[PDB]
Amino acid sequence: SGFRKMAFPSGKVEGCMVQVTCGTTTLNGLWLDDVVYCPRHVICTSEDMLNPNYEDLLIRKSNHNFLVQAGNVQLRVIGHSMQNCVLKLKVDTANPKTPKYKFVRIQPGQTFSVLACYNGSPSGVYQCAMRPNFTIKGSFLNGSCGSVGFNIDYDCVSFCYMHHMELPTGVHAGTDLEGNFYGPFVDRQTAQAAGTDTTITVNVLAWLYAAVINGDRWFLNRFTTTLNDFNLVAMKYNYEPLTQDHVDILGPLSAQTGIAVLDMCASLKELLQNGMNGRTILGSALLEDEFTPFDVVRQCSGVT
Amino acid sequence: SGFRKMAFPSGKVEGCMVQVTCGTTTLNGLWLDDVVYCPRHVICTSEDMLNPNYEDLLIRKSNHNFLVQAGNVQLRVIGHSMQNCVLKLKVDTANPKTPKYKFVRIQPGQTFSVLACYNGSPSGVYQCAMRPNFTIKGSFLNGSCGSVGFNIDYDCVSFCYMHHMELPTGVHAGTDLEGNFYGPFVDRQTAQAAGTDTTITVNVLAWLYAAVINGDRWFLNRFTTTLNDFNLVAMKYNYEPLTQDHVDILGPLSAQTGIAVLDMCASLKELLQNGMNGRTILGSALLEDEFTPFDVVRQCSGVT
Ligand SMILES: *CC(=O)N1CCN(C(C)=O)CC1
Ligand SMILES: *CC(=O)N1CCN(C(C)=O)CC1
Repeated sequence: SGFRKMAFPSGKVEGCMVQVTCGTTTLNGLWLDDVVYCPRHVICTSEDMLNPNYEDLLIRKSNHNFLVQAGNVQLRVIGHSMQNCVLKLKVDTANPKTPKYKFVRIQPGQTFSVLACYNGSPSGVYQCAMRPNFTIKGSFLNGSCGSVGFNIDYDCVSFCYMHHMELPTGVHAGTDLEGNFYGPFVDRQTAQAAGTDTTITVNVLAWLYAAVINGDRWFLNRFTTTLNDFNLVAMKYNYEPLTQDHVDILGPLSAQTGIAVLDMCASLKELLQNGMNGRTILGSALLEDEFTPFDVVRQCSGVT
Repeated sequence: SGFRKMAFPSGKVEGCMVQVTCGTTTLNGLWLDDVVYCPRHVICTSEDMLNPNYEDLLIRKSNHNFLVQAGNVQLRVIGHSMQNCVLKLKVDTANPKTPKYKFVRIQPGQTFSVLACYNGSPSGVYQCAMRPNFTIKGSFLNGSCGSVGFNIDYDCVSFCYMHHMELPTGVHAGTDLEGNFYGPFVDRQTAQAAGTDTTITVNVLAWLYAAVINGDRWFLNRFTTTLNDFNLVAMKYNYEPLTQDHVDILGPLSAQTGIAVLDMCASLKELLQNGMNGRTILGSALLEDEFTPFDVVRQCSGVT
């Protein structure tokens, strides 16, 4: 019993973190096989970041300007290319600690672990979601860019996030491992506002199921609702519309608990309309939306 | 910017997790050098757990009854001993992945990471505190005992917790790595109630500092207080009494933010007396008490 915001074990990714230095800019790279992936802004001064022309900045850079250090051993860079907003540095040594891995571009509402790194050194691991506005609410200081987000399925690491940007509102933007930003963000120091932070309704319902499974049941009520009625309430409270797809995804938790998805929707509806009245659910005083249905099933069943 | 509940990277500990099986009981062991540490209740059936005599149960067990498996390779057990509530199994192979490590018995209020494991396989990592009642609020299913709690200082893992027990109230009890329970708990299936879950006042103040550092300042007020006055309010709200030691520990965060500890106490006092009025602090709707001052400094400075 007990339900906790849980990151994947980080060991497989710790073995991939390197330090990348270009001139006086140091940040993190991801070493998989004989390629090191890092944010292209490694080639910028802080001055450059106001309006960088990355293609033009990169022409002044050679293989030997990319200093790549794995712990205390330097890697030889034998090639470099820009793919969207990442650099790929070809090194002469395959990372012996390369796990089975994929690159996946996640959807908003999907959760992942972040291994926060500075100078290619892991500092900590926490769990995030891709917000509906394509920001993440991370913990990133200067030197943390090139830190990556990942899921693990048994032995395969799916890398979904590389850290690039803080918005002036203190939220985070980054790319998949093909260097494409999540959302409309750019690697430029300009006016970039996050859109509405909508709540991930399917994840809240997943977490309400988690609560029931672990004994927190005070918020169960005698009511039911419809997708259309619930969605009127979701609209009012900046919740993502609930779809039949979301209902289908909640089916297994529905089945295990014997609480119909639409009944749990009616519970959530009452929580939205009435607040928690100073009570808590799984030790939270607000509605948690960074557990996916898959996260709840994983944690509630003990998958490794 | 951003402040997140952050676990240590788990890689160094992942390399220490093994499966221990005795008869039909499987749980986790910790392999450091040529010793595997596991809960002594590995020798129990669920029936035994009502009133086990561990010394008597252990007499029926030989080295060859302790099946120890590191991934897919079996370790040869060449000796076994009971130390308090843990077994130490001597194996013929030093764990090649043994990190620099210490065994430390933490104090209530101290935080640590847990690598949740099943069958010697890591499932996830989350951050805990030793509660003032010597429980922890974990996420542990059957098969998770022998999972360990740890801090990392640069390269040295300090192991402080091994998981043993769920109380019927869904909170967790365990031992340090000398097999001594935190609090008055025993490895027996009996009536064991947790005492008062008091809030770790120094950790809440640490987290209020973290908030100010990261831009959440609405709860700062024009008031100050005294240790004695604050403690009257702490008493009323089941908060640990604040000591001069706690004030001294908050000094660096005091210094960095320029907010006197006693002024932040007065902010906390008003939060206790008035609640958050539907507002949030670092994305929480309650007062977080599982960041230590050391945790706030670590995360706010980017230590690795
Ligand atoms: C020095 C510099 O230009 N930096 C430091 C490394 N980063 C990040 C994003 O952490 C870029 C800015
Ligand atoms: C089968 C059995 O007796 N078990 C399973 C392993 N554990 C724990 C504590 O996870 C003990 C009970």
